[PDB]
Amino acid sequence: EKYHSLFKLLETTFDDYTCRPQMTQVQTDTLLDAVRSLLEMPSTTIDLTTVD
Amino acid sequence: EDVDYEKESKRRKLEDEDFLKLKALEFSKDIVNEK
Amino acid sequence: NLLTLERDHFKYLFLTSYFDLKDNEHVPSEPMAFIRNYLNCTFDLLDDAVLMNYFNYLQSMQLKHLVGSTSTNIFKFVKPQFRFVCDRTTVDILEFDTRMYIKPGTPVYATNLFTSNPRKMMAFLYAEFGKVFKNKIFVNINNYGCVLAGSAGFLFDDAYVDWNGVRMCAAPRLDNNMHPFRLYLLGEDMAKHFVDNNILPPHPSNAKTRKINNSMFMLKNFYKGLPLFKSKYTVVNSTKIVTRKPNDIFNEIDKELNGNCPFIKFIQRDYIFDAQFPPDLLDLLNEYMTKSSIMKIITKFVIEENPAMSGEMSREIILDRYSVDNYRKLYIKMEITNQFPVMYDHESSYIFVSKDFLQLKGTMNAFYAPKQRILSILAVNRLFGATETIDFHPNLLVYRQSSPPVRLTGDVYVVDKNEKVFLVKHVFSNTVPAYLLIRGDYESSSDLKSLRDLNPWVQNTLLKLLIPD
Amino acid sequence: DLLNEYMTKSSIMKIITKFVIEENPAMSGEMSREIILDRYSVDNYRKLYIKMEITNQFPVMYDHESSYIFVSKDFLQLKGTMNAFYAPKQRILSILAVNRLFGATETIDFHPNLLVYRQSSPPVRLTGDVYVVDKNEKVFLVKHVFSNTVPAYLLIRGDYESSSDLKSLRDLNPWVQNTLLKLLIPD
Amino acid sequence: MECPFQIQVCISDRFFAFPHNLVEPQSDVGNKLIENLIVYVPTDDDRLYIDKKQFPKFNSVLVYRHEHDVNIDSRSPKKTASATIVYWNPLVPITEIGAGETRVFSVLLTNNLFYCNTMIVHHENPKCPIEFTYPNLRPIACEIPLSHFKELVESNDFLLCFNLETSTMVKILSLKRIFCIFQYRKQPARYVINLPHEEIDNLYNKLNWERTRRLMKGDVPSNCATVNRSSLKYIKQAQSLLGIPDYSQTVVDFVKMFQKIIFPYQLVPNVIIKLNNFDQMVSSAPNKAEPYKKIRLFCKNDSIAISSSGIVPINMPDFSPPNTFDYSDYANRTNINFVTQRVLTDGGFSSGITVTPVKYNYYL
Repeated sequence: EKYHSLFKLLETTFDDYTCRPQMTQVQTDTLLDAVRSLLEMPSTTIDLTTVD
Repeated sequence: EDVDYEKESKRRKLEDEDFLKLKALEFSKDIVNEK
Repeated sequence: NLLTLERDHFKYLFLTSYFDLKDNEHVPSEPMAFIRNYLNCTFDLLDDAVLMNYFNYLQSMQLKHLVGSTSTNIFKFVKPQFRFVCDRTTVDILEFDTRMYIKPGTPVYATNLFTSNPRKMMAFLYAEFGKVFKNKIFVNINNYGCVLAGSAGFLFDDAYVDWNGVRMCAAPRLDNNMHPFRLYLLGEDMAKHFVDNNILPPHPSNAKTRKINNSMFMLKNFYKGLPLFKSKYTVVNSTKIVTRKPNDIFNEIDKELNGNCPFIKFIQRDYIFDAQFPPDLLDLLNEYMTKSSIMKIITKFVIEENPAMSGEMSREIILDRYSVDNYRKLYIKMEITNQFPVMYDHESSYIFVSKDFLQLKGTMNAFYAPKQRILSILAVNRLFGATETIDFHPNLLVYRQSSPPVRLTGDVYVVDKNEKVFLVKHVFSNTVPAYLLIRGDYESSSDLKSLRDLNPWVQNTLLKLLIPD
Repeated sequence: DLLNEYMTKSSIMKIITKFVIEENPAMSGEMSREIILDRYSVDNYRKLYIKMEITNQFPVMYDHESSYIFVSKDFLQLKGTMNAFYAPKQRILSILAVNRLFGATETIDFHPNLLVYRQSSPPVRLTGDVYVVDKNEKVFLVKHVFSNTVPAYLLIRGDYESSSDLKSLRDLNPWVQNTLLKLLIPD
Repeated sequence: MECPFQIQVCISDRFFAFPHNLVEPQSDVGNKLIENLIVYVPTDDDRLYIDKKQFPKFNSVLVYRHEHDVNIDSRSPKKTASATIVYWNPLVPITEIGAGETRVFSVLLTNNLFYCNTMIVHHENPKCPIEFTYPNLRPIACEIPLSHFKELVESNDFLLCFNLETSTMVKILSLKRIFCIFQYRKQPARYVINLPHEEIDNLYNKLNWERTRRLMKGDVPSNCATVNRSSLKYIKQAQSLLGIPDYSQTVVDFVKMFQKIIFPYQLVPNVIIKLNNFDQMVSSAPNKAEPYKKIRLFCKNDSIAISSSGIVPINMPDFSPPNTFDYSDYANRTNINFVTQRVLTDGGFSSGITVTPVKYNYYL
């Protein structure tokens, strides 16, 4: 699931329009954390902007 | 009756406290060289 | 007819038997009489099957270290009754405290037998061991008994003895026993032989005159004998609480200590982890307490006075996990003569954590506060109520760049002349001694002080906190 | 089943030991439990733990009979040989002084090219008894003992100069002498 | 190794010197007393300390240096009955035995002797010498004490050597004898060694294995030892970070001083946990990384015990997998992050902040 969330987010791009999804603040944050984990980086300031 | 050994062990401790003394006799210069 | 009693009274049976009863009044009269008979140990008067049922009920209340059992003869002959394994014991630093060597992981049993006095009898056991083996060399015989490469051996020792905990550090003794020392056995072949031996020692202490019980020594089945005494508290009000959440317990604690009383007593009974228990058994147990058991005094980090918040003294208010997992908060009339688990003199109280003070990870008695960027160490008291910690890092120790004409008063202890680190005394609310760490340009009335000249309590803490690692 | 309860004093017997490298101090006190194995059946085996004993009797044996060492799985025994083996990691050939190998399942045929002639360095010095296998091929044998307890002789080929105290191969034991006599394969 | 029948081994620290009294003529079955006696010694110089005249009960006495044969190695040594035989502080396996039970006397339990008939007559030496180090002096010969024993009796500071060619086993034996003879002195002498010591620390590990081999049958003595280089440097750094009233204060004093606190605070000093950590093996074990080797510590009349993890019920393991668990709604990642951001904003800190929940084992 710590993949599926991201996977879904990116899959929405198959709609191809540049509309930006709402940040479901809580889940978005936990998701960012999961991203950090799955990237195994030393907490190198992974951020929303890089995700965007 | 005291079947245990600790009394004799203490005796050993005393004897060991004495034990170093004998070495002087054992090794000091000697009256004569028999050869 | 044989004397007999109902299953249910096993409650009393166990209670009295196992925890070194003193009082005998409050047990119901007829079961009490039966128990008295049993302590007189005239086995012939009581049904065996009763006993077997009781033992199976104990198997249900599955106490961990039970020795496996198959015969009533366990009551009528010397037998082991509990089971242990030699822990590491692997340290060299402190003295052996006469804790004689044992091979690591040696299996161990405790006997049913206690004696008032070693050295009078053990020749008998020596003869028995002589039966157990013929050829022998260089037995490590000692006052306490046979030792041989550890392996087969035995010794008298006190009841509650730990196995292979690394120290017997000094502590006062509370209890008294006619027969303080249970025998314990080492080497499985001895116990195996004793399965057949089916014997009781000769008892010349009573002229060998067939006496059930002996002036110098006494069997007891599974008697642990832990300290106990009856509750007598002048109850005022009570509440029962069921939860496992620790943060929940702390929320309750806060709620309570918004009350006016400066402090709260709190306890935990020791035996709670030992096995399953009947709730009725817990109900009976509630009316007694064990004087060894852990207890604490706790207060808030008192700041300032609400003038109305006063006069509560009459209420004495206490809490304990009467259940392994559940609690029985109590209000009682304030009283002197009531008695409590023993605590060493001068024992520090505890200070409940503040909701903005952060305990240093892997530490005690020290914390940090962000809003002023300050590190603080309690001089004496011990932190309580923390749920989360922050690890130390040197970056926290931001030294101040302030203008040179600094000045200070009170004791200065230099920490590092090079890093310009220092420690100074302070008292919070003119009542709590503490020390303040500081770094940077700072100055005093000279009067330098040496780290040597300080409490070990703070010193060990500092020793870790420096983290030369 | 009936036969098991008697035994024949002529029957084959051996003892075998590990190549005891090192000391685990905890590995102690086992003596009471003696351990035995035999093919009681023509084709099935009985493993036994017994109480340690003196008076029980076993098939007669000549005095001083050498027990065997279980194979070290990191070596190979040499084809058609007892008494010798090889190890690759150090490129070393080995021969037991007196002990006897056991547990090999496969052997390498010896070939001379195995014998690294280490050109080495002009200065070399060695000590103890040394036996010139060949002056010309710079081949020598040297006393050694593993683990203070495993007498053996080390073959070598190379500069490997030594103290003057050169010793004659004539003096050595017949067992090793015959072993070497084959292993030379002057054929 | 096989230990052949017909041998007895005596350990005794007194055997550092030859016990001329104790030996008696052996006789074969049929009372064939054998007044011929042969002895073996580690080195011919050792012969220089034996008097033939001590043995009027004997009539024929000879000695040689031991030599480890090759051609005649046996698990089952050569037999002889023409002479009684003795070995004395032997280092290496023996291949010959006389009539009747042969006896051998040594200070050092080698692995070779482990599974063998042995007697120790051990006793506690209360006193232990004090090791010392410095960047006034008196020498002591490393090879032999015997021509110097009185001086070691009559002084308490010494420095000791080796010749570069010394066999390791000889080094071990000499050191053992040295310490053993010191342990009878009344003033524990300062001593130092003129050696690079890197392997000597492993020699101390050998000494530890030897003491354990002793303990397999021994006095459970209050023996004194330590890991040096790592432990030493750590302790030095600690004292330097603290007040250094004496750069040469005994190491054990700090432990003794810290003892006062253990019971009243019912918790473990960090020093003792960094000990059994800097140790290679009796430790968290850098040899293996064995952090689970926590200490359990106990005191008189405790209903309880103390550990690196805190309070425990007596005679129990670390923790119960079932528990009043650290229920994760507390210490939830989300909440943790929340609090952490709050903290960070309060501090104005960029980086280096980390946090962790507390936990409990059984007692809470």
